[PDB]
Formats: sequence, C-alpha cells, structure tokens
Amino acid sequence: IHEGILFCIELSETMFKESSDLEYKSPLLEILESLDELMSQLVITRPGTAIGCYFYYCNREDAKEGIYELFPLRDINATFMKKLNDLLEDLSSGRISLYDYFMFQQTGSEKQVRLSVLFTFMLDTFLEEIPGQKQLSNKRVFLFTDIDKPQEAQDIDERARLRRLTIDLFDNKVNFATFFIGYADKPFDNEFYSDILQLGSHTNENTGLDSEFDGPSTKPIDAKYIKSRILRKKEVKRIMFQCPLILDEKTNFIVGVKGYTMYTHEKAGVRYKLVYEHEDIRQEAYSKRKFLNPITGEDVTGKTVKVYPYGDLDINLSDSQDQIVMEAYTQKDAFLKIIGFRSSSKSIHYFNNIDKSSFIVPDEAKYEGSIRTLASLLKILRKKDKIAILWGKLKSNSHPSLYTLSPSSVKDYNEGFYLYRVPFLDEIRKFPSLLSYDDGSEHKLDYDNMKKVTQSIMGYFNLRDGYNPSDFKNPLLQKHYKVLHDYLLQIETTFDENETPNTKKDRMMREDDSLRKLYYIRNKILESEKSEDPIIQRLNKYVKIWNMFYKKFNDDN
Amino acid sequence: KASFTDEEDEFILDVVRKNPTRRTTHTLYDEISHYVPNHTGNSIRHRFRVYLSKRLEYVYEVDKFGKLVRDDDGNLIKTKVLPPSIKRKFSADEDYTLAIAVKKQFYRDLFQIDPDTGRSLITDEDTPTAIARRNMTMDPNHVPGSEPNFAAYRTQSRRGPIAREFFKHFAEEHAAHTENAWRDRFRKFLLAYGIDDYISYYEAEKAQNREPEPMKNLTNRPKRPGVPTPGNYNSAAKRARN
Amino acid sequence: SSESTTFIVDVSPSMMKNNNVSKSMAYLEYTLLNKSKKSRKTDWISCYLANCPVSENSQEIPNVFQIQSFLAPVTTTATIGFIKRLKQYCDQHSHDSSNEGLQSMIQCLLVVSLDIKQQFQARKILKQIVVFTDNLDDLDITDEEIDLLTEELSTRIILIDCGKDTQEERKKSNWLKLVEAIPNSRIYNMNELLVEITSPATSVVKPVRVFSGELRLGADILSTQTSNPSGSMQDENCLCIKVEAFPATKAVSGLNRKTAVEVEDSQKKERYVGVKSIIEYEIHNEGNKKNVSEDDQSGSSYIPVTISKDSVTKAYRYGADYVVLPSVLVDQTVYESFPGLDLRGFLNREALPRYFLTSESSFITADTRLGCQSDLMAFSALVDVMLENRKIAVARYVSKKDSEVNMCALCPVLIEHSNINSEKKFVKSLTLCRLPFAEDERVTDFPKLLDRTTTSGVPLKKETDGHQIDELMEQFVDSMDTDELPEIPLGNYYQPIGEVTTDTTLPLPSLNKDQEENKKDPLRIPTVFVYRQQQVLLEWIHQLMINDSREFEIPELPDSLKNKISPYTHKKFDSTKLVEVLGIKKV
DNA sequence: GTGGTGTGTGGGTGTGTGTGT
DNA sequence: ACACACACACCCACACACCAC
Repeated sequence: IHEGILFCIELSETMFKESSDLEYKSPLLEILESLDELMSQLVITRPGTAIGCYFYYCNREDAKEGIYELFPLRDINATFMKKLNDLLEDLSSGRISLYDYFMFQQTGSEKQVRLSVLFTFMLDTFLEEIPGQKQLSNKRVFLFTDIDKPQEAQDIDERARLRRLTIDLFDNKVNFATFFIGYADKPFDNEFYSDILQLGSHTNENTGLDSEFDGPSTKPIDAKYIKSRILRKKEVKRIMFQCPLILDEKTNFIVGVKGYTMYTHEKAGVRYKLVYEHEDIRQEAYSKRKFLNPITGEDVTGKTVKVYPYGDLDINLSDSQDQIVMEAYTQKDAFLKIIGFRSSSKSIHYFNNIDKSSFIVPDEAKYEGSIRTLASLLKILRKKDKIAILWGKLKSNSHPSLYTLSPSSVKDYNEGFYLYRVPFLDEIRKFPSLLSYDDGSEHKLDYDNMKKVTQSIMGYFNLRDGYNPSDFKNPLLQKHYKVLHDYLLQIETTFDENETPNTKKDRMMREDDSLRKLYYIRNKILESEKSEDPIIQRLNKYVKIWNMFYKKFNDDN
Repeated sequence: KASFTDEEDEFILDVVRKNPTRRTTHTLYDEISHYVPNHTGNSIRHRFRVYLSKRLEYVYEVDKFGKLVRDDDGNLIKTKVLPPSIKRKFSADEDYTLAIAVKKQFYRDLFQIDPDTGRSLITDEDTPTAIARRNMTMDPNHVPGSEPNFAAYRTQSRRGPIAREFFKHFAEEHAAHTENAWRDRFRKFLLAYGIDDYISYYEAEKAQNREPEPMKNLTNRPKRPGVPTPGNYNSAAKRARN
Repeated sequence: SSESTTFIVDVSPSMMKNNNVSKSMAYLEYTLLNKSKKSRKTDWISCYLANCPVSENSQEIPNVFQIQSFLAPVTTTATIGFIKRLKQYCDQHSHDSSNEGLQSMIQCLLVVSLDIKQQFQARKILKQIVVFTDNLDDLDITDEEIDLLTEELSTRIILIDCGKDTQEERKKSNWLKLVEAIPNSRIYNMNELLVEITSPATSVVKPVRVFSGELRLGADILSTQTSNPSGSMQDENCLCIKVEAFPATKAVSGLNRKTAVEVEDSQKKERYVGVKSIIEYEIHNEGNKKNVSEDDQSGSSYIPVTISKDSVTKAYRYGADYVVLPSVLVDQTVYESFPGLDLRGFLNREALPRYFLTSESSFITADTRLGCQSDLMAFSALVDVMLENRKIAVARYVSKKDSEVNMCALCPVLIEHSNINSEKKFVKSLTLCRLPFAEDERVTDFPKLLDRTTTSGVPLKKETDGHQIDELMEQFVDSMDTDELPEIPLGNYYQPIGEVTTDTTLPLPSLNKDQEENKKDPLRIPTVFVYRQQQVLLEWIHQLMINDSREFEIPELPDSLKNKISPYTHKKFDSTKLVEVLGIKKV
C-alpha cells in the first residue's frame, strides 16, 4: 500500500548547464519539473507514497555534510509541493539561478562526495521510520548522476566496501532505480556502477541454475528521456489476481498466472473521511449497517439467514447445499481453464466490451515451469493470429465468465497476454425499437453524395498519433484536487461569471484538456473558410455542403 | 445532487399542498422540476408518491371559488380532507343509469311511448304547458294491448339516433358532470359491451346480492404507435417556462 | 397487455398409459412456477380435465372437470397446491377408475369457452386455451361442430400433439379444421415444448434510453458548454446530429437473494420476512486507561458512541491532509459539464489498442422521437463511411449534465432487422465505449518473456533445450482449435427487441428460425450461474413441495450447458510429453 | 348527428445507481 | 462480486375534451 521513493541527485557542472537536448533546459531543471509533475500525479493516483529529495554535492549551510534535503522522506504533503513550486517559480522568473540556490561555483575541479557515506545515508534514511506515518511497504532510490568516475572508482578495496553496503541495502529491501544520464556530445561509461550495483550473477556449474535477479538496470538513458522515464517509474504493480491456468485438465498441464490491471476508473471524490465536528474537537466517525427486524425493530445484524425468494415462498438452502450447487461449474478458489484456441479475426471485437482488461504474466512462485510454458504459448499465439478462450473466475467471491486470452503485439514494451472478458448472452442487450428505418438507402444518389461528403470531412480529422491517455487529464478529478490544493495553501479560488468570451473560453480550455483539442478542431474548420488558398479552402466548403444536405432532407420527406 | 436535501422535500410538499387538486397529476411536478434547479418531474412525483405522501397531513384550504381560500384577516387555513381528483372515475350505478337512459331513449324513438305508462299526445285546444320536456299523459293506462314495455325490449344492433340534445338533457336531469365524459363513456364502453348485456349482468348480480363490477378493459381504440407519447416529463424536458 | 391462459389435459387412458399426463404435469409445473415469480395481477390461469373419469362442473356436464378455477395473480403456493392436486387425481384415477376408448373432448371445449366468456365477457383480454390431447386424427369434430366452435371462440388455441411416433411419412387431419378457422391458432409437438422448457431463458430487459443530445463535430465550445435552451445549432459551419444512447452490453447480476429473519408459524414452519437496512454512524471514545499492578491485572474499557448523521461532514483527502471544505467551495469542487458527444478525430481500428476500452458498451443511434429523418440520413452516412474505411472515432462524452466527462470510442456496427418487408435493410448505428484518462493508466514495466534477461539487462541462460517445446505447444493449440465453429455474422450479434417480443408469456419453441444453428458460436454462451441457481430452485420446489420428498437430490448441470464451459476437442492430442519436457511441478 | 383523434391523469412498474459489507 | 434503498424513465386504460363532414 505504502511506498518510499528517495530522490538522490548528484550535482555536476554539466547538470547545471542547459543542454540543447532538452532545447536549452537544464537536466537538473528537468529533474525538478519531473518531480513536481510526479508529486502532482501521485497526490491523485496514490496518496500513500512517501517521497524525499536530496542533492549533493552542494555548498548549502543547511546541507548536512554535503547532502541537501529539499524535503525529507515523508508522506506526500501539500507543503512540499508548495516549496517545490516556489523553487520552480524562482527558477522560471529569474529571481534565483540554480547556481545561486545550490551555491555551485564553476571552477572545473569541484569536490565530490564519497559513495560510502552516501550509501550509509541511503540506508539510514529508510531506518528512521517516522512515528507519525505508517511503515514503508516498498523502498526505492531514484539515483540521478552524471559523474560516472568518482574517486572511489579507482580503488578496488573500497569497491568491496561499497559492494558490502549495497548488499546491506538490498537486505533492507531498498532496491535501486538508476537514471544515469548520457549525452550525444558526451557518452556515459557504465563499468563502475554496473560493477558495484550487481551481485555478480555467475552460473552454478552443472548442479543447476543460479538466481535470476542480479541487480538494477544501469543502462544509461539519454537526457531526452529523463521526464518520460521518471513519470512512468512511479507506478507500483497492483496485482489483481493470481489464479492457476489449467491448460490441460487430465494430464495436469497447469501453470501459474499473475494478473495486473492495465487501466482503472478514477473517480472524483471517493477518498474521504466522515468527520464528527463537535465544537473544536475533530475525530473520525464510522458508518455501520444495522439490520432491523421489520416487525419488532430489534438490531438483527449478525443473526440473519439468506433465503431465495421465488414467489411468495422463501427457499432456505443451507451451506452444504449451496456448496454442492456452486461446485457444478466452479471450484472454491479462483482459476482459469483453457477451453479452446480461436482465430483473432472472429473473437476480438471493438463493440462488445463489458469490463476493463487485465495483464497476464507468468507466476513461478507456486507452479514451477510456468514462465517457459507461457513464453512458448505467447510465441505461438502470435505469428498466426489466434487467442485462447478461457473459462473461470479471477476472484474467489465472484461469478465465472468466458474470457479471451490475447497475446500482446510486438509493439508494446510489455510482454504478456491481455485478458478481455466476453459478454454472456444475457449481457448482450437488444437494439431499441426505432421510429423510422428508411434512412437513405432508397435514395441512392442523395445518400451516395452525402456519404462521400462525410468521407471527405473524416479524412481531415485523422488522428496521426492515436489515442494517448497521458494527453487527457480527468477534468472532474483535476478540478476537485485543484480546489483541495489551493484551499490547503490558502490560494484564492478562481470564480467569475462576467468573463469576456475570449477569457472564459481560455479558462474552459485550461480546465479541460479535451476542450483544447475541440477548439483546435473548430479553429481548423474556421481557418479553411478564411484562407484564400484552394488546397485548404475545401474543408469549409465540404462542411457547408454537408449542412445544406442536412437541411434539405427534412423537407423532401 | 442525486439526493433530496430535506428542505427540498418540505418545499415540494408545500407546493403540492398549495394545489391539492393536482397532487396526483403529472404537469404539476414538471412545473416544480422547472422551478427546482435539480430533479425531474418523474423523480419528484415518485418521491412525493412513495415517501412524502405519508407526511402531507394537511392541505391548504381550496374551494371551487376559489384557490386559495383565506380568512377575513388573510391567513391560510389547513384542512385534513383532500379534495377529489380532476378525473372522476365511473362506478356500477352510473353505468347502470346510463344504460337505462339509453335503452329508454331508444325505446321512445321507435315505439313513441315512454316507460312506464304515459303515451304521446298532440295539442288540439289545450296545451301540455312547457314544450321543453316531454308532452306526456298518464290517463290511457293501463293499455289493453300487449307490448314489450319495457324490460322485454331488445336493444342490440341499435346505435342511434341520439344527437347532442339527449346527452345535454341527461346531464341536466341527472345533475351530473360534463356531457363529454358521458358521451365517451357511452360510446366507448356501453356500445362496445352491449346495453342489454350490461343491463342483464347488473340485474343478475343485484339479484344474487353481489356488487357488479363496472365496465373495464374496453379501450377499443389504438394508442397510436409511431408518434411521440402525449406527455413526457423526463430529463429531456424539463420544458422552459416564462 | 392483459393475458389469460387455460389448460385442458386429456385424462383418457391413451394419455395415462403413455405417461403423457406426466409430461403435461411437468410442463404445467414449469409454466406456472415461471408465472409465479412475477405474480402479475393480469395473468389468469385455469386448468380443466377432458375425458375425465369423474366429472365436477359448474354447468352440470359429465366427462368435464375443472380441477382448477380461474386464478390471478399466479402464486407459488397456489401452483404447488394445484400441481399436487392434479397428481393426486392422476394417482387415484389411474387404474381402478380408468376410462375406455376416447370420449367426446369437444364437450370440454364448449364448457371452457362458456367459462371464458363468463369471466371475460367483453374485455380486450388475450384469452388462450392450451389443450393437451393424445389423438388428432382420431377425434372427429364435424363441420357443424367446428362452425359452432369457431363462432363461440374469439380466443386462440394452442393445441399440443402429445403423441408422436416415427414413420416414413406423417399425415394428420380433422383437428386442423378448428385451427385453420380460428386465427392465430398454432400446433406443436410436446417433445419440442419439453426441449424449450429445458433450455435456459434469456433476459428480456427493456431498452431504456440513457443519453439524449447531439453528436457534434467542430461545434463551438462557447455555444455548447453553456446552460442554454437551444442546442448546438447556433453556428452554421459545423456538423451536428441529434442522437440517443441505449445500453448495449451491461453486466448481469446473480439471482436475487434476500436476507431474512425466521419468525413463528401455525405449525412452527419456516416463514421468512426481509429485514430493513438502516445506516448508522458512530464514534469511538478512546478512554482505555488501565491501572498499574504487580500482576496480570490490566482491566480497562473500550466502548463506542452513536451520533446522528446531521453532525457528520466529509473530510476529503489531499496527500497526508484530511480537510473539510467550506460550503461555498463544495459547490466549486464539482466540474459543471453539459450533455453531448463531441468528436475528437477518426483513427483506424487497429490503431486503437483493444485494452484501452474500460467500461460497458453502449449504443449510439439517430434520435427519431425528437429529431428529424435528416438526422437519420446523416447518422447512417457517417456510420457507413466509418465502416467502409474501418474507422473508430474518439469523442468527449457527457451523458447528462451532472455526470462525469468521458473520452469514448465510437465503433460503427450494422444491426439486422426482419422488417415488414422481405428486404432485411441493415440498420446503421455506432457503438460507444469509454477510453482511459491520464489518471486511469496504471501501466508499469514487467520482465521480458520471449528472450529473458536479468534485471540488469544481460541475457539469461538458455536452459536445456527449447526446440521441441514450441512444436509440442503448437500441436496443443491446433488440438483445441475452434475455427470449425462458425461465428455469428456481422450484424446478427445485436438483435432488436422487435425480433424477440411475443404476445404471450408462455414458453414456446418460437418462430425466429435464424437463431437456430447460430448458437454454435463458442464465445456466445448463455449465462450459466443464473440458470444453474434458477434450475436448483425449480428442482427444490418440485421435489420438496410437490413430490413431498425428504432429502434434496441436487440435479446435474445439463450437458448442453457443460459443453460450452468444458474443454473443446478438434484433434486428439496428448500433452503428457509436453508437461514432462516443460518441467511443470506444483510448489 | 356522429365519428375521429388528441392531451393529460391515476396508479403504478421497470431499470439503473450508490453504498456498506 | 451482493442486498437494500433510492432516483428517474416509462406505461396505459381511460376520463375529458375538441374538431370536422
């Protein structure tokens, strides 16, 4: 549930300098902006995350032995976002430069911190658990640096000491997440950090294999990808289900499977707390479901029996009878059974979704030889477009369904299967009873002209990039959490209803990301009208022709 | 939102109390939903019917002349008796009376005699006074001839003539409600059911000391499918008022 | 509308010895227990016995018995009583008082017609008589008899042919004259009815409109995002079509259960009444002080306290801060949206990943009850061109003014209609499913699968050998291939209510013959848990109340249901060697 | 004179949603 | 997934009306 991130950023003369990679944006400024965006997103997605940020080597008097604590390892707080946004505002307005803030004088021979004290501080930070906040379930360190060859790199004995410290960190469950930065004009050497941060995975002769885990991925990332890497590394794997996949029943050809929800439904205000406000003392108020006898009125919760009402008759099936009745098609625990493989052109449809899909990945902690089986199955399912029709329930307390295990394409970075759910015959609703059915088919010429005109319009608004969820923030959640944020910081809330048409429109597109693109569509239509060039003047002419065809038909019939 | 904010319940309860003659209607709740920023007429009517109908208690005084009703000072009086609806339901006695009236009118049209006794008369030297009512004389009774007068008369396959005068006279003599309701009741229920059939059914049920049910489920006319329903009070409208 | 059904079960020894009376009793039990779960006040039933050995009738006519008078609403207790009464009559009159030959069954029809005309003299009520007779070519209803019968009956006859045997040719007569004379009269074989009542029953949920607004492309955001009496047609250089949205694929809950408390009874039987749920709020007073001692003495206390809902406020969460919003800001914490479908762009079907779709499906169709047929042409042309170019459209979807804002994908789909004419005239409509937002995406990075590498990125060991692994798995996937089962055609996936509505709530083998041989689709299977518990309840009622049994004898799930939820078999194949070479061992 | 159609009501029922376990 | 309470859509037989040839 909880998680502790620890932003550790190493300071260098190049980091302060703006790079042409980010179009004259400093890598340190990019990291700070990524931190701000990450905290803003996490206060909505996952408020339980704990975040801290430390800089080094800096000359601040506040810096305890060379490490500067922008904000400690604490739970997400609005005060820290306000502090970081003040920092960003000072950087943007030019009030204080990064060099002035961090007191980093450009000499070309600036001192550096020794990694031993850095790693001990990393270990000690996760040890000083705050009494006012809950324990850390997951621990991470977001390591940013640009100096690939520190002083300790030359030595080999202190390399062993650093390895010992790294082993202690891993034993304390503090996994690393490296962000080593390399430039086009300056590549990044990976030997030292790879040497220290890995366990030394070596094959264990002919008496079996060794541990699959070896250490963090120390591959350098270009400065172009700093923000994209930070923002997509903040998410924790939220396991939905783990149910055995019984490919063949009789021969016990059964493997383990893990299930992760690719997407969810984020709601505006489900996270709250019922508060009993009595004068000045505020405390929690809990809600209970008290059951009442409609005859006597007694509190009957805890002494009720479930019965099946058919007509004016209640059928009291006991526990054993319910157990036997249910077991005709499903067991007590979650499972998924391979029923049959089918082509992908007859099973995956875009007009029959009933639920959000899940990501299936092997699980070898309960059934050995699952990764091999599912890797071979994934290889086979693609290169001849097919699926796996499944049958089971993903939760112990749920109802079975027939799914369509589909293999991920080679485009997606993630390797695994997607588990769509096929609607039952009951769930497939019926098309309504329309009040007219002679749309345009009998009028061949008018219908042909109108549909060719609508086809012409459609070609103008083709989405080259395709749908990207990151481009669309949820307007309700954005407004709700913005109100929360600016109330917590005593920032005046914006309210006005006498706005000019120019500024009200700007506010509407600022609050809604989709409205920006809708205004872009409207502007694209408008510009085709005003422009004198014939190659672009076609869009407004097509729209006007469509609007004339629209007006004609309600008169003819 | 998506609640009813008890002050809102009291507001709509008071609005219903102001018009007790429209408590079960459908337009009143549409107007309320127009005035209330939230909730639709269907939702408001359901809320009142299920929950707030138990807390009506009293309705502000309403008379035929008029609404509302105040005292000498100008205060609002609250009464515990709810005025009847705007659509008066029909009963067995009303249907029986209508059937008897139509049967007697049809019998008069053909045999020129009105049950039970009197016969037609024409003025020669002395008049029967007012000519608006029937010029009838009871003296030549009982007649020596044998006639089906009147219970033996069979009225099937007869549908007129009736005209507007007969129904105006019926509504006046019976001192009953509007003529259009009687005309529609007659044409749509009695004729499609049978005047003699209902007469015999009512008489038989009365003989066996049982209450006969009035005519029911005799629509006889289509609901006109293919056109919008006459009256919609859903989230679509929500009509604009001025 | 209002409907009434009447049942006539032949008791003559041809039925009794052939056990067709048991089939009739089972069918009546199913139909009446189906009618009881609704208990409509306008659903009349009445059962007679024809060619009965002992006759009791309201009109003093022999060989005619009314074993059950007219009943409405049908109830489970009444159904059980009537069914066990008919069973007792059958048991008592099976051998010692069995009739001979075939009596006059026409007399029963006249009495039933008279009773129907007594109960429903002139009401516009659908009256129905469903007779069960074992002989059609044997009983003789002459021309005068059929003429008088069709003069008497304005009601339809559903005659069930309980006696059918194999033969190189089938010929019938006599009974067809009465069926032909009376319109809407039908004839079925009883085994077909038994098969129909054995099959699961599909839901018949009425299509209720969800959204009503405009599908606008390029509409000005100033004239569409404002509370206005007029719609988006304030500009004349945009595209606007009035559409409405109905559910298309909604999840089904399990069979309804009720929590109840046992109460008293006349014979100390079981009577259950549903409880009422009231919400109640409480606080915990943390007074828990314990006195010190030199032993195990550590007594203390911990009790809650109930407080009203009036003095309770929501404290929203922002990171580590739980704050309560002032009244004015609560009005500001909600996004004020407006209904409508705003098109963002058109992308190819494969350019939208299938896992993006995140909610239940919905229909989009031109509004015909509040718009014009110009909307119909515009919508149909848009759907047709989207289908022709294989396009999906992403749109900003707000159903109603207070609802959330969604980004949704519009998929063009055709739907097949029988129509009044023989021409099928495919109906064009879009299908709407919502796409995720920025905050919805939970995509992480997982370890690679095909060519495994360590966490640091160096390649992993190639194990022993993978040459045979993929060949054996390939044979496994060809073993269970279901490509021989045809898929439902493009257009018949969604069927309109007009193809499923029936004038009578009686289980019949139906006339829609297109759905036959199109259930081979391995992916479209009937709901199985709901039908399983429905069948279990039906069998519980039957055994434990009608047959007076003592121990429940839970039935087996039918092989028709088990077939679609059990492994398929196209080519015979053994996976034991593949298991051995894949090294699978449960831990 | 009489048939045809139209609105709105009186008493509901059906379907979808939210919340606590 | 689950039951119960609640919000909103939908219905329809029919009193009550008006209009037209």
